[PDB]
Amino acid sequence: SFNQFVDYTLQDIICEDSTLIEISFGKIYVTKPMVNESDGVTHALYPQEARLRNLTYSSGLFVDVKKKVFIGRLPIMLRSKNCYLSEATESDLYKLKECP
Amino acid sequence: KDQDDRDHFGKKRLDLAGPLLAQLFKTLFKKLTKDIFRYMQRTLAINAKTITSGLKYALATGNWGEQKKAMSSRAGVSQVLNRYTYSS
Amino acid sequence: KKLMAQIFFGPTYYQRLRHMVDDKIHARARGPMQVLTRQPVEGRSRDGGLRFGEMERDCMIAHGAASFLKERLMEASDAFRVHICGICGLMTVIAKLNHNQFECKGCDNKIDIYQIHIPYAAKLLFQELMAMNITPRLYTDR
Amino acid sequence: MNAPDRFELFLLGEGESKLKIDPDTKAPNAVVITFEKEDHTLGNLIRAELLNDRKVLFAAYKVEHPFFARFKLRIQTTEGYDPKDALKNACNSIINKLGALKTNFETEWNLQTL
Amino acid sequence: GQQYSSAPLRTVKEVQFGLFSPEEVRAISVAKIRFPETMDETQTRAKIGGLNDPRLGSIDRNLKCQTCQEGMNECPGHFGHIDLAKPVFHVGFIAKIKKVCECVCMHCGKLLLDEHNELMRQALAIKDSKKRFAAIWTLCKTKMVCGGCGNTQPTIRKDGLKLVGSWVLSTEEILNIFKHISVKDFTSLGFNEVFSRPEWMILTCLPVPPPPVRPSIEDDLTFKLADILKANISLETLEHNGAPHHAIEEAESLLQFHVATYMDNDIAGQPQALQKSGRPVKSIRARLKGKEGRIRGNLMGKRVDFSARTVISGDPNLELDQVGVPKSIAKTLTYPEVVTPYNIDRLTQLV
Amino acid sequence: MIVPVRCFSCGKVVGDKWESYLNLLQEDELDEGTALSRLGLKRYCCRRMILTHVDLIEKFLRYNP
Amino acid sequence: SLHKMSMMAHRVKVIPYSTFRLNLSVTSPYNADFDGDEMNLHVPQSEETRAELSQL
Amino acid sequence: HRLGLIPLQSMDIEQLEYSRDCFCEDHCDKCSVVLTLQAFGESESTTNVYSKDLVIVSNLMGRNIGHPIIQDKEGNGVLICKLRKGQELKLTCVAKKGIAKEHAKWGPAAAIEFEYDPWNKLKHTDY
Amino acid sequence: NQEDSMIMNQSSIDRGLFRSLFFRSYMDQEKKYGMSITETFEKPQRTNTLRMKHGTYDKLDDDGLIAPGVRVSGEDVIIGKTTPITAYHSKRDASTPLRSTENGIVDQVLVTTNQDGLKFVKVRVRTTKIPQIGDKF
Amino acid sequence: SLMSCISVGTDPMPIITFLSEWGMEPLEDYVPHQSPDATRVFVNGVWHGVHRNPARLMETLRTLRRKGDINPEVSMIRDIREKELKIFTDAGRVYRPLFIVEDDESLGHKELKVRKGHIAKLMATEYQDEYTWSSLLN
Amino acid sequence: LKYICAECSSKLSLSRTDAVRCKDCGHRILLKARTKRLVQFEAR
DNA sequence: CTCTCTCGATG
RNA sequence: AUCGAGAGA
Ligand SMILES: [Mg+2]
Ligand SMILES: [Zn+2]
Ligand SMILES: [Zn+2]
Ligand SMILES: [Zn+2]
Ligand SMILES: [Zn+2]
Ligand SMILES: [Zn+2]
Ligand SMILES: [Zn+2]
Repeated sequence: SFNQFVDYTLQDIICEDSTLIEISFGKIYVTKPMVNESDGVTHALYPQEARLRNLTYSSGLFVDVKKKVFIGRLPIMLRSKNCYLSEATESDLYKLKECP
Repeated sequence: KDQDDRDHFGKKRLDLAGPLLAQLFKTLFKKLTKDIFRYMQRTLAINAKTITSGLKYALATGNWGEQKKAMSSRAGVSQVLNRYTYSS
Repeated sequence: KKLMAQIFFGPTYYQRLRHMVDDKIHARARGPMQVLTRQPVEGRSRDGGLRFGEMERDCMIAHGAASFLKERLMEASDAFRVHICGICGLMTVIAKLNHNQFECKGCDNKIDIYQIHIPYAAKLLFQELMAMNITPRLYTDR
Repeated sequence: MNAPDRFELFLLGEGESKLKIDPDTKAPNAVVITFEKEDHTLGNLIRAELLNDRKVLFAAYKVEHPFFARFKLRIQTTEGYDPKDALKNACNSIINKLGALKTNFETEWNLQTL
Repeated sequence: GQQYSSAPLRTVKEVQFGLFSPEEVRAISVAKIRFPETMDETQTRAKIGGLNDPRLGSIDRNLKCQTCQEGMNECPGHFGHIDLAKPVFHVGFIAKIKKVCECVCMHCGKLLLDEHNELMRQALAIKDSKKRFAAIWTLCKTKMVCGGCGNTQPTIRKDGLKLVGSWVLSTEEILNIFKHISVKDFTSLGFNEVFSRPEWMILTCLPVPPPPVRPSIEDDLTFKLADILKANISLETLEHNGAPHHAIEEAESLLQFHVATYMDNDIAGQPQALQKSGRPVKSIRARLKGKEGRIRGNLMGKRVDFSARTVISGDPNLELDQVGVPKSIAKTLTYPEVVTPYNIDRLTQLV
Repeated sequence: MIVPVRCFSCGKVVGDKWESYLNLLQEDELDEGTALSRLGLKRYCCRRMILTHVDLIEKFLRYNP
Repeated sequence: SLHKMSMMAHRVKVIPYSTFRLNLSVTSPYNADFDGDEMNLHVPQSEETRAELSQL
Repeated sequence: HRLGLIPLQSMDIEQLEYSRDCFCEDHCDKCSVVLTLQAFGESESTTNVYSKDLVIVSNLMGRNIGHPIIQDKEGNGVLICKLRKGQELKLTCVAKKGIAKEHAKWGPAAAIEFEYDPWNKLKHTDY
Repeated sequence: NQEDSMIMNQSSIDRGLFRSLFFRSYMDQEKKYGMSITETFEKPQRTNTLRMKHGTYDKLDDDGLIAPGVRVSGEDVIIGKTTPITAYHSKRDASTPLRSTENGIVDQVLVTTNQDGLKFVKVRVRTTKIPQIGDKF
Repeated sequence: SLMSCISVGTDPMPIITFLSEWGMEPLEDYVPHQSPDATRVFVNGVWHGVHRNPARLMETLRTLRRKGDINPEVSMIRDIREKELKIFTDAGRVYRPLFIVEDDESLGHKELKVRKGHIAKLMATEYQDEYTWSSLLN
Repeated sequence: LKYICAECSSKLSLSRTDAVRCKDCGHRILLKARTKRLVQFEAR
């Protein structure tokens, strides 16, 4: 369901409904879960670090605008496509302090 | 032909994370493009906190549909993952 | 000595549930009250009391124990002393204690005053009814 | 939390005596003796050894509650026979039997292999 | 306990319910409520002379409280009062009032049928106030023309928080009407002499509940009273200064709205009047409605001291009328025992 | 977690028989029953104690902290 | 508390462990098992009220 | 808890004394036996910690006592713990004389088989 | 063992039957305000802090936390934090007490900044629970 | 239940195009009195017209789904005695996997399409860890 | 006092007015070190 | 119109 | 404390 939402539904929500008068919205880009610290340094966020530091495991959405831009952060379901843990092996999970 | 069975599971649907986040994101994004329309007509400075805080709020409280208590989805759509037993 | 009847005996997979006595056990003897109703707070973690509900009241009525019912609803909970004007019968009384100055702006009462014992929740109810344009006049005579 | 100390099963508390001999008011020439910090292991044996004495009319032990390690022993003997002497004879008999049993087990053990 | 009082200790024998006459309302009050400001005024930890006066009751763990002192534990609650720019309807009486206007014709102030009629003689024979009013209301609301003053009595219907007429009725108008029903007509339809009058159902000035009713950790009642005072000052401002025809009426309906929703928030009207946090707000009516209400939840049954609760277990060695009590609970729960010569030794040992 | 030191029921030591059990399973290629038998676990309570046990500490050691 | 037998006056026997121990034959009026059931206990504060409990 | 259940040599236990009876402070050599345990992950493989790794520190002064029973074939004994690579377990153990009635860890016996009258000639059992 | 209750072997209980570990985490955070007003983590003294707790603070360190390993019980103070609102008593107490009915040992203490740059702490306390009369099975 | 799954939802447009290009008369060109026994085809609750000779169409569609050309998630309901054909590409439909029973067995009768060879390949994949569930579905 | 990082074998001693992050790492997850005052255990 | 613990987000 | 959520018999 979540993969369906990311890989298809999101683009439909952005493109097929919104256009202003001009600025037309283009493709939507979903990053990997990151965090913009108070230090200013933005870095990759891993689930364990997210739960320990009471952070939000979310990626950033970036849309192309005509006549690119950050529009917000979408919470990522664990072991989904945009999650680091989906491609991770057992040893990788053990290293990431995530239970296999 | 007799009356339709309203308890028939085949004539029922289950909305998972997809459709829910889809409705919610549609709302928050329409709100965002509305706000952007306002900033445009006032005259790059796009309030990204709308979508972020919206999704985060609805995912935290379980109250689907931003901050409006007129919602009928107050039955806690999102809950804390029960971790007492693996089977749980 | 042997047992007459033989016993069904063997391995069985049992499981320990989350409900344990030392997390359930509770006892309070005069603890923290609330602010609005001045009644014992709610919860074991906050050292609260136990609700002597409507049905318990009904049971005590059925038994006939009146003084017990009064004790649960006064000394064991919110026992408040209020002053009542002998004229209108409201809690308008301004009781200046240690000077014996029982005033009442509205009826000019200084000598005909009364003192009753009621639950603080009853006082709250009466005050709220007064704030809702209703006069729960309390007379002390038939 | 409210669980009692384990050693309270065999260690006598503050002021608690081992035996409490009380004159029974029911039947004449009877006695109830309270054993502290002792369970069925002693009571059953003593009671069973008091039924061997043919000058003992009554003999019964009981543990009033499993929480507390103690048991009451009621003894009634014939007239001209103090029940304390019945208890003493029973105890001595037990000790003798156990001594002989120990000796026999030792001798039987010395005659073994592996 | 508390403290010695010179007043005798008496028992409540009767409870005479009634209405709050504006006269008695302003006579009872000990503080006028002009300023809508809560407590702080220009960076000052005190109380402005508007809302939450120290006369209503001090709230800072002080030893003083409106001359009488006695701290804040002995002091019950000292009521205030606020005068409305224009009279409004009491929501819980909207029906009843609307019925009275049908029992008495307009302008004049007299009952339609008298002893000259045959059915009215039978309707006014009932001693029970409720049955009397219920009997007369049905046999009087069909009258159109009329003692004299034969004015064609209009068809009054309910709409929101005002009343209309079919041949719109102002609140001041209905005040003037109910002011002229006199005494003899009051007894004919339930009301009382010096207790409850139809000219008191409408809210000229409304009482202000003391801080112990609406505490602070602010309370919703404080916010609603602030809204009422806001609409009141706004109405006065629109009245005294520039007063358009289709502007001050909206302020009147606004004050009426806030006052009506201050008491009852669950009405047939869709506007439930939310708050700043999106909360539907807690009205006085919601404070009393069970089972979590004040009556069923704090009076019919309430949490008590000297009580314990634990998981139960069976015990073959306990008597029928015995109960096993854990040692910790036994240490916790206590009993007050007065020192007597019979038990002074045992009590001394326990101490 | 780890192999329980002694049997809950009777009290016979079994914590010294875990690795031996594993070896009897993989080295000598025996079934669980015979492996439990050779270790002197005749009573089915101790037999249970070893057979029923799941060694979770081996998964626990996979972490670096 | 469905009927008056749901509230009955008992004699206290202080015992170890953290459980309200009651007699088996008192199970029926309370309508209770021991599969996790909890009960409440209230203590009188004067002579007249404990008299009310013991005599009624 | 696992250390508590470790079987120790209780041969001359009758010339050892209860700590509750000894006139010392806490414990001494006349009442208790102290044995240390120092383990540390050395190899890349899992470093097992057995009951043999327990080392008597207190003075036994002649009495056969304190020595952990090892009926193991490899001579290891009870498997106490398992260390990874850099994991360390440093502790000390004071063993005292006790009764199995106080705790089952002081149980000298396991299962005692017991049977009288195999033919039910006494009829103590209704089959 | 009547009416859905059971009798359990105490000896087996002693050997570790149905024993359990119970971890509990308390979380606290330093509050921030517009005028750079910030709550701090420390071990406050009774002469410099208002209100305070009835429990003892002696188990706290200089950083206002407990060292993992120290046994805690009753109403002990786990996290020491103060909030400022010359003059005597310039600090309000915002310390966190151990659960009134619970007890155990501080398993592990975690100190970490927040996403907004707020120093917050999670303290995990461990307690071994042994099957007792009244435990549900 | 253990094997129950929720329909993600797909595009019904190519199915519509297929239907129209496989002998489905448009609803705007439907004359009831000259073709009463015409099975009306529904897609996502929409009537896209009728279709004579429904059996061939149904077997074609079923074959395409079982092959993979049509998304296995998509449901296809053929109601004979009601003469209706309802195809659902709807999302939120709760479905479950089932063994397919066909009577294409010459030297036999109606048997399972899945055979012991398939099972052997499955357990071969299990022991090795190339023949998974998706292969069974395709 | 002193602390220890989470996902590495370090031994920071940074007291107050320091905290995050870690010496030669980059992660802000810091655990507190074990006390020196030993605690006994009734081996039961 | 419908006795408890609890959690977790909100002001 | 105010509203939702899980659970106990
Ligand atoms: Mg039950
Ligand atoms: Zn008066
Ligand atoms: Zn006062
Ligand atoms: Zn008239
Ligand atoms: Zn065994
Ligand atoms: Zn010693
Ligand atoms: Zn590091």
